Amino acid sequence: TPKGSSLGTPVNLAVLKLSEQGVLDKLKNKWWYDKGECGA
Amino acid sequence: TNAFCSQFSRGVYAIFGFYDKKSVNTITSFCGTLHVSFITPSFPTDGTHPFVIQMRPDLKGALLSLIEYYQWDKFAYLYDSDRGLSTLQAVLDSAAEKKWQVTAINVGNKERRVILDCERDKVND
Amino acid sequence: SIQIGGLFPRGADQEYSAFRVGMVQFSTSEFRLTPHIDNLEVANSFAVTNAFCSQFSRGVYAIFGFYDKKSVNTITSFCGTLHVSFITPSFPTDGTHPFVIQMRPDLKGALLSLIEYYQWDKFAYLYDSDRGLSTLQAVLDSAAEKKWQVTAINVGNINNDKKDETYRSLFQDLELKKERRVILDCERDKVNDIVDQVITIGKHVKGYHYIIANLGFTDGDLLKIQFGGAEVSGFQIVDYDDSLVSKFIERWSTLEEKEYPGAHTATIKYTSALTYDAVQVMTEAFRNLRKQRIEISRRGNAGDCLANPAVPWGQGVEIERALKQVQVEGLSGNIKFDQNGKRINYTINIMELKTNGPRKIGYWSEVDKMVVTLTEQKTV
Amino acid sequence: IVDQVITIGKHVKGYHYIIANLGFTDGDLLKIQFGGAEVSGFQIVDYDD
Ligand SMILES: *[C@@H]1O[C@H](CO)[C@@H](O)[C@H](O)[C@H]1NC(C)=O
Repeated sequence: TPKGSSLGTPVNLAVLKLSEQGVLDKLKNKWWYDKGECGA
Repeated sequence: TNAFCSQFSRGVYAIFGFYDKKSVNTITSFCGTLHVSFITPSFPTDGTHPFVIQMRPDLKGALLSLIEYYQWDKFAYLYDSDRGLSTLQAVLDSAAEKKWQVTAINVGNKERRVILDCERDKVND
Repeated sequence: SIQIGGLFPRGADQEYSAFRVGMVQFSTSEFRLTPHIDNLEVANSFAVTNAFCSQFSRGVYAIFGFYDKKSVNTITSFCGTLHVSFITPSFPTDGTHPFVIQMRPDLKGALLSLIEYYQWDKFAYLYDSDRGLSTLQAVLDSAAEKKWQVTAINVGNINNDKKDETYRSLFQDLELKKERRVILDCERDKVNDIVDQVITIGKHVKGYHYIIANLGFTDGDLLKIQFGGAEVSGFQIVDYDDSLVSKFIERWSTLEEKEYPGAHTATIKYTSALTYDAVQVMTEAFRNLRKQRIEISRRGNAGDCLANPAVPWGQGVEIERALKQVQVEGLSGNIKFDQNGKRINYTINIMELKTNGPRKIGYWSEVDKMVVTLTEQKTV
Repeated sequence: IVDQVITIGKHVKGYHYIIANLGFTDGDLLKIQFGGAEVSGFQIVDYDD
C-alpha cells in the first residue's frame, strides 16, 4: 500500500484473518497442486 | 441593538466592532437593512451577508489541508460550542468524504491525535 | 380585555388557524384575549426586532411567537431585558433564558433512548442547520461515550436550483459506504423532500432503517414509504386515542377550509397543536392571576423598547411566574413548566411504521426513559 | 402502475420495464429515472422536427 494510506492497516488485518482461518492455505493448495498438471 | 442604533443616530458612515455567536445575526441583518458597513476582527459569517467586511480569513481549507498532510486516519476533535460550529460541520462533512473517523466532543457543555478548536484561554485548561 | 402580541411566519398558516380556534374555544365570560398579529419573515433579525418593538409600544402583556435560529437571540435578549413573557412552539433554547415559555418538549432523550433501544452501532445523522444544532451535539457527545460510529452530514446548505442532485450525490456516497441506518433531524418539508429523493433512489427497500426525529411523525406523509418495507420509527406528541384530542379532531375536521386555512385535515400538525395549547396556557395563566387578585393592569405605557437605560416593566414578572406555574391538559398531553420555561412531566409516543399504518410501540418519559407496551405458515 | 412500481422498489437495478404506448415522454420519466432500472418505450411525436 502507499505510505500513510488508509487501506494499509485494515488490509493487513484482513491478511491476518485469512491466514488464521485457513483461506490463504486452501487457496494455495487450490492454485498450486490441485490445478497441477502432473501427479503428486 | 442599542449600541448600533446609537451609532446610527450619530450618523456614522461605517462601524468597527466585534460580535459573538449570539449577536452576529443582529449585526448582519441590521447592516443589511440600513446599508451601513461593519468591519470586524471576529469570525467570518457562515454566509453571503452584505455590508460586512471580515478582516479575518477563513481557516477551514488550511486546517483540512493540514489534517490531510499528516495523513491522519482516525483522530479526536474538541470544539468550543461558544465560538461556533462552522469548522466542526466542515470537518465532519469532509470526514464523511475522506473516510475519516472523527470523535467530536462538545466542551462547552480515545485516539492520541487531538484537534483543539478553541479560544487560546481554554487550550491551557 | 388583555392586550397580547403575536409573531407569525408568513409561510405557516395552520398555526394561525389553530391559534384562532384556541381563541374561540378558550374565550370566557369575564375576559377575552385580544391578539395583535404580525405576519413577517421569521429568520430576519431586523423584522423580529421591529415587530417586538411595535408590540411593546402598544404595551402588550405577553407575546406568542415563532422564532428561527437566526432570530432567537434577539428574542431571548429582548424578553429577558424588558421583562416580557414569550410563549413559543419553536425549538427550546439550551440554557437559562428567562421570560420565555417554550411549549415544545425536549426531543433529545427520546432520540438517544431510541438509538439505544434498536442497539444501533453505526448510523447516519442528517442535521438541518436552521432547526438548531443542539441535537447534533447531543448524538455526538453520546457517541463519544457509547463507542458509536456516527457519520454526521449537514443537509441544510442546499439551493432552490439544485435539490435532487445534492441528495442523490449524498445517498450515492452513503451507498458507497453501504450504511443501512439513517437518522433525520429536520423540518417536515425537508423531511418529505428527502423522503421523495430516497424513494427515487429506491433506498426505502428492505434492509434499511429510518428514524424521523421530530414530533411531526404523522404530519409528514408516511404513505408513500409505507409499502416500501424499510422500518421507520418516529415520535408522536399527539395521541389520537385520547378524548380531548378526538374532540379537537371533530372540531378541526368540521371547519370550512376557506375560513381556516388547512383546517379540514383529520390530522393536525404538531406546531399548530402547541399553538392552540399555548393559547390555553395563556388564558389559564391570566385566570390564575385573577384568582390571586393581582392587578394585571399597567398604570402607564411601557414606551420605547430601546429607551436607555432600559426600563423593565414590573407586572411582567408576575405574568411570567403565572405562565410558568400553569399546569394544564392539552393536545400535547400533560403540560407543566420548570423555571427555565421548558416542559416537564411530558410523555412521547414511540411509533413504528407498519404495513397497516402508524402504530404505538412504546412511550417515553424523562423519568421513565424508554418503555415498551406489548402489542401464519404451518410447520412440519 | 409505475407509481406502484416505485412504491414497491422494483425500479432497482436488475429490473427492466417496457412501456408500450404511442407516448413515452408523455408520462413521467423523471421519478423512475434515478431508480437504476432500465426503461424502454416509443414516442410517435418527435420534438426534433
Ligand atoms: C406529573 O404528571 C402527572 C400525570 O402523568 C400529573 O398528575 C402530575 O400533577 C404532574 N406533576 C406536576 C405537574 O408537578
